[PDB]
Amino acid sequence: NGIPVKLLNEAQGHIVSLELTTGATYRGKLVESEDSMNVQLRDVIATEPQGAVTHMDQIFVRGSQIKFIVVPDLLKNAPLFK
Amino acid sequence: KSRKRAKKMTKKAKRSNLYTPKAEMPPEHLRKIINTHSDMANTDKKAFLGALKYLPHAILKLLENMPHPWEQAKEVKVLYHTSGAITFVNETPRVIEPVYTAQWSATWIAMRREKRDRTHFKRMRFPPFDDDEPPLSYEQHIENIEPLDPINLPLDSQDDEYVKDWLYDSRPLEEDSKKVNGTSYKKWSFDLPEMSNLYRLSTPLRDEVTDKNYYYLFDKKSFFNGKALNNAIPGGPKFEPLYPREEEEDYNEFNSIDRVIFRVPIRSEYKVAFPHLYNSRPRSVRIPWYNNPVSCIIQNDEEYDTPALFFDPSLFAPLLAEEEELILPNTKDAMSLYHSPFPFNRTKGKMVRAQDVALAKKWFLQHPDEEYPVKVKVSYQKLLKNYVLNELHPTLPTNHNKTKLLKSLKNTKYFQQTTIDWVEAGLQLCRQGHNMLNLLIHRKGLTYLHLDYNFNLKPTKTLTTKERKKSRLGNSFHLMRELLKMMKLIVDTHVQFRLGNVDAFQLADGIHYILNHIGQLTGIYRYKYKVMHQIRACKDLKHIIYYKFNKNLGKGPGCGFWQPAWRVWLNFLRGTIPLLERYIGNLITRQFE
Amino acid sequence: EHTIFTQLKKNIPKTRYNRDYMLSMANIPERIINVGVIGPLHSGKTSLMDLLVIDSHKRIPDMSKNVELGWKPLRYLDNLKQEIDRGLSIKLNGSTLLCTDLESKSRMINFLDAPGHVNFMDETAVALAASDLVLIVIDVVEGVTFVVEQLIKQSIKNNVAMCFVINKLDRLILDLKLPPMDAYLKLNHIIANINSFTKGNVFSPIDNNIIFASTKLGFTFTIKEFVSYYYAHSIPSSKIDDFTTRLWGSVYYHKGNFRTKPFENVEKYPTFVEFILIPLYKIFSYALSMEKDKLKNLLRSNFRVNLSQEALQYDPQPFLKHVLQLIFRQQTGLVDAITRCYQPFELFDNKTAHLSIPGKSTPEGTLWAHVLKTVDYGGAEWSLVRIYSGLLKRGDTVRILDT
RNA sequence: CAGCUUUACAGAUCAAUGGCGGAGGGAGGUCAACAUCAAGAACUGUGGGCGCCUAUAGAACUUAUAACGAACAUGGUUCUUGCCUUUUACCAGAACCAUCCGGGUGUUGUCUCCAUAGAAACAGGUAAAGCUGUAUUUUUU
RNA sequence: GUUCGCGAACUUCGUGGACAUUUGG
Ligand SMILES: Nc1nc2c(ncn2[C@@H]2O[C@H](COP(=O)(O)OP(=O)(O)OP(=O)(O)O)[C@@H](O)[C@H]2O)c(=O)[nH]1
Repeated sequence: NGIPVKLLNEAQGHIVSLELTTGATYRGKLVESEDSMNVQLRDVIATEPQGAVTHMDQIFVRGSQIKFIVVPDLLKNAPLFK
Repeated sequence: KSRKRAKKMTKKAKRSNLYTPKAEMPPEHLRKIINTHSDMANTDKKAFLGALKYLPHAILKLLENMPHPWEQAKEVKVLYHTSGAITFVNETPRVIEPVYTAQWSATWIAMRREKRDRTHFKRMRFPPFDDDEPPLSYEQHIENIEPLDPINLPLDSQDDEYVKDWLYDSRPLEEDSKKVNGTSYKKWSFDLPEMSNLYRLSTPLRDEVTDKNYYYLFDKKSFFNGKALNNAIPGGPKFEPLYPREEEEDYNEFNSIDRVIFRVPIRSEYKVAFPHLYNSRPRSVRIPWYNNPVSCIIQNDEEYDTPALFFDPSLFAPLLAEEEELILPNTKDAMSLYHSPFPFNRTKGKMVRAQDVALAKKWFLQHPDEEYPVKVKVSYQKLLKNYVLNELHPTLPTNHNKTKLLKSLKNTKYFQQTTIDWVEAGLQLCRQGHNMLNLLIHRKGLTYLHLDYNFNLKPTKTLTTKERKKSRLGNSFHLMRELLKMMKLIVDTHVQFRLGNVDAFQLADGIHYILNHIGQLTGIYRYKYKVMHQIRACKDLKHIIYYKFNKNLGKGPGCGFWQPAWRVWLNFLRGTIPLLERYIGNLITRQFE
Repeated sequence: EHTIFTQLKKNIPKTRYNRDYMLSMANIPERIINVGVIGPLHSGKTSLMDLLVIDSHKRIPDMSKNVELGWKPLRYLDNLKQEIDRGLSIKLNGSTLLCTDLESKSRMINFLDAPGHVNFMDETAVALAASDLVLIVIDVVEGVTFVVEQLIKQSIKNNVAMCFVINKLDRLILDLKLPPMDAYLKLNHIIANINSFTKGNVFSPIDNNIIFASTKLGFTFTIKEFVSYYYAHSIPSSKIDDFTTRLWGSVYYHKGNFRTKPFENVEKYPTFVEFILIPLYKIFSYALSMEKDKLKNLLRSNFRVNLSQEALQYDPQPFLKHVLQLIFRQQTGLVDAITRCYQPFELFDNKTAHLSIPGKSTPEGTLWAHVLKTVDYGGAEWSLVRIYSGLLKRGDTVRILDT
């Protein structure tokens, strides 16, 4: 199975950042993730590609349309890789 | 390379220069020496005098290398003085412990069979030879008829296939292989089937019921608790009270008759099981265990791995799929082995003295008291007490240099390591012992009294008060004499066995008689009465054996299994040797300080 | 301030996972299962906890040679003289550990090892109060006793998620010497009993709730775990859940790659018996009985785990234990099962209400925490406290109530 | 059926760099002499060898606990039973030292079986051993 | 093993006690 998927799963709880194909960055507590990166997030801000930002509650995103996910730097340490 | 060489040199010449290891000489030479000594009949050299100091140790060593019923002749290594004196055994005896147990079990079985068979079992008469005369023997023994069939039961090829080729042998065997370290014989390893076989063989002897719960209130901790509460268990032992029995309750506001309700009887049994609750003021009382219950099945049938006596319930290949059929041919008994007590649950171990390997212990810890006679029960209790006290006060040693090895090394005048028949060695010791006694006597006031060759000292004639005063001598000397006599008796039985007009079964039986009757056959108790404790212990052991032995219709004089008694004797000897040695030293250093 | 902390850290066993990570995780809820390991007297829950501890740590201080070999347990949470001398775990002397799952989602778990013995329900009760999940543990053999039923009843009341641990399979393989079929039947019966004891939830090896264990030897598995280790090799990924489902219950599997028809033809032994229990039995036999080389070969082939040179020269019980540890790995399966069990947090609110009346919480403006039990962990007194809401920092000036 | 390392090699040039060490044995024996002994070894010190191993020595704390030894005998002082009185010699219980009988660990030597190079690899080829591997909504048709 | 007592067919089985020793001549 995919180690990036595993990492994503681990990041559950933590405040992940998240850009899509559209280029609309989010940042929030990662509620749930699946094998396909079907992310849910809480307390989430939402930047438009142009500039403006909008607060929102419980966003769902489908991994297909996700581009890249930033996880907190604590997860670097352990305990997924070995 | 040069540097390395230099280093090596430094390592070498700084401390401990090469003392040459002396060769193993012929027994013929030893015999010749002995003969010469005999011819000589006193010399009173200094070296000779010095060597005499270590006779009780020698005796002890000899005793330790007793040939077991399964062994024809214990061929044994020996140190011996240039004169032909103090000719004592070198090697320590030792054994693969489960193997040893198996052997013992086999012997027991054989004995039982013999009992079943023979009607008029002729017991051995003691003392075996004419004490008035000096019937010793060497040459005769050497060129005697074939040492007749010793005690080993006949094994079938089906069941005990893996052992029968090696089981009954000197060392014992499995001595030259991958299954041991080597001839030094310190670490033993095993495969399964052989181990299983050994276990099976044992069962007759060591059926210790190892449901840890069986020993509820018969664990050493429990016994300790009992001791330090002045409390008992019908089957368990009893002691002096360990603290002063000073009650004086004075029926207070608390603990009155009309305050408390005497509903439970509050027996002794409870007080140790819950030391801190039922007993008030538990000084130095260890916390006992509290374990879970056992579900098990142990059987002797053809079929395996089935519900026998349980209650019945209500209603790509998987990864091993005909690699196997779920039961291999050994796994029937593998499981049993796994379940077992110490020796066998392990397939490797360290070897132990055979004066270790207590085969009694497990019987006299096993809470028997139902349908036995009272004497037996008493004996068991005594045994427990003996054990328990020992457990309570252990002992710690440290760095030391052993005497035999020292003599081998530094001493001239010694020749060393002549492989003698053990019986021959014993005989020599007996002779030498006798000589030593005579020498001692000579050194003291030269007496009217003379030794029997079987050591029973007695006056020749001319009995007076002055004479008595002169020739009271020490208790130590008499103890020594007694010890010598004992050795002779055991040695003499072996001698008898070696010659005709005897049996191997009789040999073991004779040995048993000797050991389990010191009190009858020779009084040490007269001179050292702590030997009486030992004697008592031996008696108890004998008692335990006899009931255990004679469950079947057999009841009479024939029964070997001398092991525990022998062990006890060895222990006693060990306890006593040092004092004896000291005494001897004192005697020799009479003129000087 | 820091020096003291450093010193404290030093006087401690170095954990295999980094404790920093655990700490970080703890800063987030929902990554913290609080687990009460509970059961009857001598279930082997303490032993199980010991296994977990072993898995966690690199090398333990008072882990003797004998214990390492696998003779005596090393009940790592027995602690105080009383308990080691006595045999019984007596007080709630728990442990906290990070644990990866099947699919390695780490999660910092706050295990509390109950006492079994019935006169210490106090500690058990405390554990229940603390712990949002409870690993009930049961002796296979002793079965679901009345005690266990009572526990179950008084874990539904609390309330809590109930993973079960059918511990002591060795006892039915080696002590009872049940045939494999018989063993399976017994297990089924036990499961049924458990279900009966329960009101609402059904428990089974499928749906990750049963955890089959033998702590003496020291293996736990769930069925999913087993599949992961030893049946990904031989099946395509899509049909793994299905396979798992098939595994338990009145189901049979005939020579057909890959069906698996419920029932049936000629030689019986069900899916569970064929793909699990039977395998276990074989392992046991081989471990004890077989020529060692052949066993090794088998383990290279059928499990891809290598009996080392030093391990080969072991005695049986130890050797067997070693084998089983090699097979079923450092117990992730159990953790996974636990995770599956705990809803999570639908229950938690209810539990909190039960503890302290129904109502509504306040996260930021305050913190509150149940001081559960005073203890004597490091000689001196501590209060084992559970923080329900807020975050309680060191030195903080704090309100309290004896209840 | 693909790849990388690791040995046997052919014949290389030949660096090159790695690794191999620039070579020092492996066994055992009722062979010794010497230390050092519950295992621990935390934490510190001070070495080799890289927030960490390996040796050392220093206490801490461990439990010792059941088993340096699945073993158990014997002395002595003191206290207390009890023989009783006296000597041994003991009865039967404590406390603290000692005594044997055995034991491992490494250090070294010495004595009988098993061995056996003085270098090898680069570039790939041959042979074996070890790990990783099918398009219709979430990844690459 | 050695004595004394009691139960069953002097003799033997089932059994309850008691069984140091020398210096002080
Ligand atoms: N045969 C067998 N024995 C086991 C097994 N698990 C544990 N035991 C043994 O049975 C006892 C139970 O283990 P413990 O850890 O003492 O039980 P516990 O969890 O401490 O019980 P509490 O003290 O009441 O909590 C121990 O003596 C174990 O060695 C098993 O799976 N098979």
